[PDB]
Amino acid sequence: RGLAVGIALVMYGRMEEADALIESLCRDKDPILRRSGMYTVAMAYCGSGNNKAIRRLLHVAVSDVNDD
Amino acid sequence: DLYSRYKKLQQELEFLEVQEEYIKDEQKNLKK
Amino acid sequence: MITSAAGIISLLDEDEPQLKEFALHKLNAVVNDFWAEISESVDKIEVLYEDEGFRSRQFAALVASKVFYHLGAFEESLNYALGAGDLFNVNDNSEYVETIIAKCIDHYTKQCVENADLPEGEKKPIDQRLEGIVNKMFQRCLDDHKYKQAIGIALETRRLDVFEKTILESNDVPGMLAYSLKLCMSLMQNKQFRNKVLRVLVKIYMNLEKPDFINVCQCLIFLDDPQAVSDILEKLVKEDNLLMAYQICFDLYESASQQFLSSVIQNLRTDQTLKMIKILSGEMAIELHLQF
Amino acid sequence: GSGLRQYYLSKIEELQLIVNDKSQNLRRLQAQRNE
Amino acid sequence: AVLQAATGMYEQLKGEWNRKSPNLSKCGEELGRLKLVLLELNFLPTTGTKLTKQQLILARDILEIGAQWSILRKDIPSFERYMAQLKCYYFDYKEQLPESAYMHQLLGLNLLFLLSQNRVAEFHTELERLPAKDIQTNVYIKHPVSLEQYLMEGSYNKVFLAKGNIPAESYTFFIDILLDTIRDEIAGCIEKAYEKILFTEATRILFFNTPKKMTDYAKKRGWVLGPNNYYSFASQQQKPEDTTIPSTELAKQVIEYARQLEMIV
Amino acid sequence: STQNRRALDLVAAKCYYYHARVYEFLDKLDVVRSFLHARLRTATLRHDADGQATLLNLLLRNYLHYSLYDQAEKLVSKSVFPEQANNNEWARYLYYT
Repeated sequence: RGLAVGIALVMYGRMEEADALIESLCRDKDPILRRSGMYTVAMAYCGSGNNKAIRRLLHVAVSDVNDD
Repeated sequence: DLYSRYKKLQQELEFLEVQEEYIKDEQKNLKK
Repeated sequence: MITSAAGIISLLDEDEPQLKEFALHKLNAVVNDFWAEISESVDKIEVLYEDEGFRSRQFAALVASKVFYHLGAFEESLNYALGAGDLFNVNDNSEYVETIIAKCIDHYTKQCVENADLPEGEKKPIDQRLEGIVNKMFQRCLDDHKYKQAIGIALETRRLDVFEKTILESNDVPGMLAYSLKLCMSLMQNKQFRNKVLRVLVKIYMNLEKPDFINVCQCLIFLDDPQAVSDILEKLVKEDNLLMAYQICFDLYESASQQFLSSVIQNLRTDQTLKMIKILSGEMAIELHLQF
Repeated sequence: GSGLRQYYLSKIEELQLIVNDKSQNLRRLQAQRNE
Repeated sequence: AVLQAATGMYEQLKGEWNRKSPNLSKCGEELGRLKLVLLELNFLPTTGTKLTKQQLILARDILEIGAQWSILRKDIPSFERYMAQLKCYYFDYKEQLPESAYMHQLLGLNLLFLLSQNRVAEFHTELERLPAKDIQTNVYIKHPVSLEQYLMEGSYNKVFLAKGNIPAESYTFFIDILLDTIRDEIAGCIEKAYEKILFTEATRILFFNTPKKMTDYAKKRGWVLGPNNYYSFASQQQKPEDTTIPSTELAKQVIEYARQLEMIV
Repeated sequence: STQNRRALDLVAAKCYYYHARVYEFLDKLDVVRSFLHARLRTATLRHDADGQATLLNLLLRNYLHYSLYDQAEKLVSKSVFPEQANNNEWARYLYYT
């Protein structure tokens, strides 16, 4: 749980530079690591309005096996 | 103000596309 | 009358160039009404433009473009409008001229956007005629005093030269600069091209009669250039403009990352400079915040 | 004495038509999803 | 000035062509030079208003002569071009232009030529341009449309007989162009309709004069002559091939049904 | 033609239907062809569905009034009828085609 926020913070405000990390975290079998991927999407796209990240977040929100 | 209006309309169109994709996904999972 | 262009089209495959030239000068009078039948002879009217020895080959292009402009194939229409050359007078108020101008601007914007992120080695050279007509359209807004529209097209076309020229040539330099900065921060998303726009904005700001160093500092925070900010601050100290430099330091601490300020401190070290390091470290900023 | 003002208007209206169409379709899809 | 010179130049062509033995090369050069004169004198005017009717009339006569001369040396493209210009000079400026005496004959010539090239779809569209009265009344229009009816319904004997009663001598050339098709069409029926026909029996069917003309056409057609002078056309064995089930197509159709039942959501 | 409003197009199409109609009683139908083609182009460039459909129907009627079936065939071959057109215009377009 701590590392989930930590990994996201490591890539704060990095725009697409976090993509290689994000697709790694979002595809992980660990639900906490998928939560870390969501947080990394948030941190790497802080206020950029990037509709690609919004699309990914909405897709995970509507289709994910873990409520967290 | 023409360019600002045009760019805002472009962003609105892309946002609407995102919203429709999300709505279709949500319907797909809501059936399950 | 002239309900059929079958005869006029039949005046295309003769071996006398005068016959073909007269047929071309007869078709352009009816391309707006009988383009449907000339759509099937597009091949025979474009083979004339393909031939170099034909006198009216440029004209052969123009009429062809008109047919395509009526056919909806705007790509071939703009290609043949380019092939026509000087005969495509952009100053005309005809619907065909402005429609082809719009299609040309869109195609040039797409090509320029594609080339902007492309490596210099793979940068596809844009057609010279396309660039010429786009520059003429830019000059059209420059003469019509529509600076904002030209700024928008320059941003879309990734052409910073016209951007800077429109910013400088405009009567209201500060207002146009504020509009450009707002557009660059709110709409642009390419970052690297946004950084280029910020660079040219800083270039314009530095050359103003009274340099508005505050906007330069903000654009440099966006650009992440500690050296430039430190240089500006140190020449401000040398220039005796200490009040504006104090305001710059406070704005710097308010809205910049700690690593950026640490690099600025290292550049500043290399009395008043001690006060600058004090403000950039921030401790008085929290002093006033805590006191308030 | 207008430059690309007509070009801007054409682009804006071309985007407006698609925006209205997609907004109506999105409203219909949202009604289905809400149901 | 230019109009009078053009009229005299056309008079030269008219005198040369109206001679019982016109010179095709001289007339062709004369027409080629006449076209160049006509370009200056508002050839094929766009939206012809009340301009000089002399230019319109002169261009119409020159195009009529050129169209009638194109078939003299038996070429397609020149006739096509001259007819394309003549149609414009016939139907567009007909308000000011008088009714040409040779207009109906040349229009029927165009229709018969369209029949000769199997461009029947264009034939009907061009036929619809004429008034509905002269289609059933004027002989120059009646002959080609009746020939089209005979060709479509299969009256090939009437198609061959149409050569004898042509409305005009100029109709002759295109007739031959049609006839070469008819034979190759008639045999096409014979292979699929007649299971076996006598050698001489086809003489009236194929409209062959010399029995020798049968042999070359048969070896071109690859017809297996029989010992009893019977051509055996046993070729219906290549049936629609119901022996094979189009299981791929049927599976595709059923899968499309499943899609339209399930893919809707 | 001077104006460039959006809802006016919905009115504009009707005007065209009457604009040709008055010439139908003048029995000219030829001076109207150039105007019809120009307005059809200006409506197609503007994505005016109703005006484009009405102008296409009027052009087809004008072509068929003079038995110019080749011209109408070409026009329907290259032009694209608006899918979101009126039923009363769809009927005319289907009849002419």
